Amino acid sequence: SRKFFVGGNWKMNGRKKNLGELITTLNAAKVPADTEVVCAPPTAYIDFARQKLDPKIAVAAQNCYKVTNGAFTGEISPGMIKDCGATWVVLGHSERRHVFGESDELIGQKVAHALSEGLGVIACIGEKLDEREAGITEKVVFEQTKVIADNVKDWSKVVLAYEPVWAIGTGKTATPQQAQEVHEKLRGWLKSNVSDAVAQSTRIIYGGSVTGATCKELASQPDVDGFLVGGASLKPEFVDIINAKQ
Amino acid sequence: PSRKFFVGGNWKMNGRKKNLGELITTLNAAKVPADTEVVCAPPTAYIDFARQKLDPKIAVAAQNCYKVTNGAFTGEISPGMIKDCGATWVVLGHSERRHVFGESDELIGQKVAHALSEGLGVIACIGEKLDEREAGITEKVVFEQTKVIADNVKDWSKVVLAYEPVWAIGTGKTATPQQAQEVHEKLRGWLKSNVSDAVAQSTRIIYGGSVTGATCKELASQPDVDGFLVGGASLKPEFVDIINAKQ
Repeated sequence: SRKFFVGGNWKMNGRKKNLGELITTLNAAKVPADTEVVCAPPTAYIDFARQKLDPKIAVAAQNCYKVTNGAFTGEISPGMIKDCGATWVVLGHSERRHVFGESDELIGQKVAHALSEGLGVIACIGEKLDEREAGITEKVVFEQTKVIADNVKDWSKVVLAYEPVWAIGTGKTATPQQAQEVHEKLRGWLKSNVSDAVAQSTRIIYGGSVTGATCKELASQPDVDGFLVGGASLKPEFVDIINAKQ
Repeated sequence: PSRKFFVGGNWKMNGRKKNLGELITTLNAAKVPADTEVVCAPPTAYIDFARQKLDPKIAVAAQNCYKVTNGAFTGEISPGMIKDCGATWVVLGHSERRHVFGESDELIGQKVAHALSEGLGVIACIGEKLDEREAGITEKVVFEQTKVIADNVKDWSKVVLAYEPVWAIGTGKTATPQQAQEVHEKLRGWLKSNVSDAVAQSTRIIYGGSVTGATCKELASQPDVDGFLVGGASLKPEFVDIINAKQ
């Protein structure tokens, strides 16, 4: 079976003081046997985070570029991430897609480069509200994953995150059933476009709004393998989410 | 009270902890002239690391930042975060962010206002591309760019302007010292008549074109060139010579 995966995306939040406290809280928490825990601190703090965090928890970067070195001021490479002791990178997040307008082609190139360099990838997909209301969720998510799939050689270091963009700051919450329906179709796509083994072993995590209160019902869905957590990553609520499957 | 000579080294997306520690040991040994301000800009992952190993005589800058203090912008960093790591400068509006990542003038201006309001120094980059120089419209482009920046600066004492001759980077088209001078002079003239005399006489305008240990002396001798924003040469000992360009 698939190891339960819990990622905490800190986004653009925190200073050395309040993050050190957050880290002390996590260091105390007991991590269940079959649970994989990953934190993604702001880029300035990757180094700081890895030095203070217990080796039991992984560190991810929130983004990177697609070559190993070069004239791209303000960017960082997978090699730099590895160099700081991080092992994962989040690629293709909704915020890079829809705020900063990163293209599918570019996300794919980033995926292939980060994997070639030994990093794990959390690859984000999902549809916006205008597209859900038109009835084209399926078309939009599959097209996204084809572009990722076309660039993955070895699926053992890949995690797919579904982000229901249509239900973030819209005043429109997604039900557990609605998450489940999309996770099932994604797994089905992997089954018929890649292979059975890849479909059965690849973890698909839900990156929608999750709280200490909602997490239990979402984690009991058959095709939900864990979480990519936004705002709750910064509170002790995170420790409850880590224990969601018990 | 003439303008302090300003030398910035932009490391861009280069280096690991090993070869940067060595580069840092080299700089730490170098003697910095009395009237010279030295700034290094390490990749974002290494701002912290850089500040801890570098002598307090050298400033650290970030290569970029966003326009609010905290929020849902994954992969971004705020001026508050930069301050927090012991850096005092940020490079905003570099050609690479403008032309590779398509950051707009409106966005660069918003970043400039936020970074200044938070106590940071700003190196603000401007410059025209080749298609635009060949049309004869250098003046129109750089001006219109500087205007967006000026509209967002309250206090010019913490601002440095860098001219990037984009038309002569990977074009096979080197700029002469005289061609640099002619653009620096017009920019200073713009400041004089659109802001003030005091601002024009005291603001440093640095050249962000291709500079080597071999070219730096002739460029530093130009009346309206106040120093450098160095690209590739920042990673070699050639940088120490450039620091001493005015000597």
